This record gives sequence, structure tokens and C-alpha cells, in this order.
Amino acid sequence: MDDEAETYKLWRIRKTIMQLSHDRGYLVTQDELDQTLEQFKEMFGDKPSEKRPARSDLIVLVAHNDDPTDQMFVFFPEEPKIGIKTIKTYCTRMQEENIHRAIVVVQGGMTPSAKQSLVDMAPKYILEQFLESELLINITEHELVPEHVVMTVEEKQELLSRYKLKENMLMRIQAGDPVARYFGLKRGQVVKIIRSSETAGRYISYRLVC
DNA sequence: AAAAAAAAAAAAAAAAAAAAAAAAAAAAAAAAAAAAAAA
Repeated sequence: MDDEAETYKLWRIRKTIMQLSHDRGYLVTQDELDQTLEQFKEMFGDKPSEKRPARSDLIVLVAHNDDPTDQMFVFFPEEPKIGIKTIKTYCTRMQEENIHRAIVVVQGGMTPSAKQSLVDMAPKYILEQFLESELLINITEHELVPEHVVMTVEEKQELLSRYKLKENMLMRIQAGDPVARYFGLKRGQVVKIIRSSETAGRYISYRLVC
């Protein structure tokens, strides 16, 4: 019962990770998005107890459409509580592969010293983290979550020039928001929210990531 | 007839329920530094 449930939750977490990577604009093929449970069992195995697949076997390397040298690692550590040793191992892998972006799918949580390592390591390499329970649901597919589109600096500048706005006068969204963590939004970006309206059909609002 | 002690009148004085945020204390795992055993 452990092997089948573990394979099912690993397949669901991998599907959510690949949908998250496709929503961020990274190069993801259609068969990876439409990968079934039986396809996952054929490709990676179905017995997670005897390392089929291993937790280090499910590492996901993905690249961006516009800039092919901007890539993401997705790590799947097997330890439930993550120390500084595995974080340092992943960081050394990031220097020796020259990649600035990675997401660590932790199981239980992280030590606060490792969180401080993520904080002060941040403006050279971005090292995000995600719980396993948070990645069992694609948040953007919920009926209460409208469409979120990340904007470039040109669209933000055009918005502030058109509406005569300053950046502090806009609405705000926290950096710890599940949608902002899903899209990987850093501080200063502006997210465009397109929602359905019952009086005008649809409505576009703008929020500043703080 | 002048001086002193006790009694009474006049004047100042002090004596209810709910809910959220912040502070605190025991605990508890983690991580860096110091001492000991062995090759």
C-alpha cells in the first residue's frame, strides 16, 4: 500500500511541477503535461521502496523558451527535515552546472538555518522551496482563482504611464501568496489579474508583489 | 485685681462578555566549537 500510494503522489507532484514550469514560460513538451499514471509507471518504475524510481532520479531540468541558458532545477530530496548539508550539495550542483534557479520539493519542512541560507544566498541564485502537501493541488485550476499573468517591466511602465500611477498606490499581493509562490514572483513585479464579472463580463486588475 | 488651666467654637484636611495582539517560559531540534581515541 505504501508503494502504490507513493507512486501516485509522486506522479501527481511531478505533474503539478511540470504544469508550474509550463505556466512560468519554461519549455515543457505536451506529453510531459499529459503524462498518465501508467506512463509514469512505465518511464520511472512503480516501486519507490526499492529505488524505482529513486527520489534523486526524479530531478527535473527545464529550460526557458526565450533564453535557452536560463534553466530551472527541480530537486526531490528524500529527507523529511532538510538541513544545510543537502542545501549545500544542491548549491554546489548549481555552481558546477551554472544554473541560477531551482525548486526544492521538501516533504516535511526545513530548518530555519536552511531558510536563512536561502535568504542570504538569494541574489546570486534563486532557491525556492515547496512542501509536498502544497504541490498535490494545482492552485490556478481552482474555480476561485482567476487568471494571473506576470508582466514585464515594459508593460508595468506602460501601465503606470497610462493610469498616471505610482507603484505604492497600486493594490498589493504578498510574496508568500500561494499564487505568487506558484509563479515565482519576486518583489517589485506587477501581476495582472483577469477575472470574470457579473456586471461587465470580465475585469482586469493589477497588483504589486510586496 | 491680674495670671493660668480646661472646655467649647472655628478653620483646614483627606478619605460583564468576547476577541485579538503582545509578552513570556519551557522545550526541542540544529549547528558550530572544543576535547578525546586511534592509526
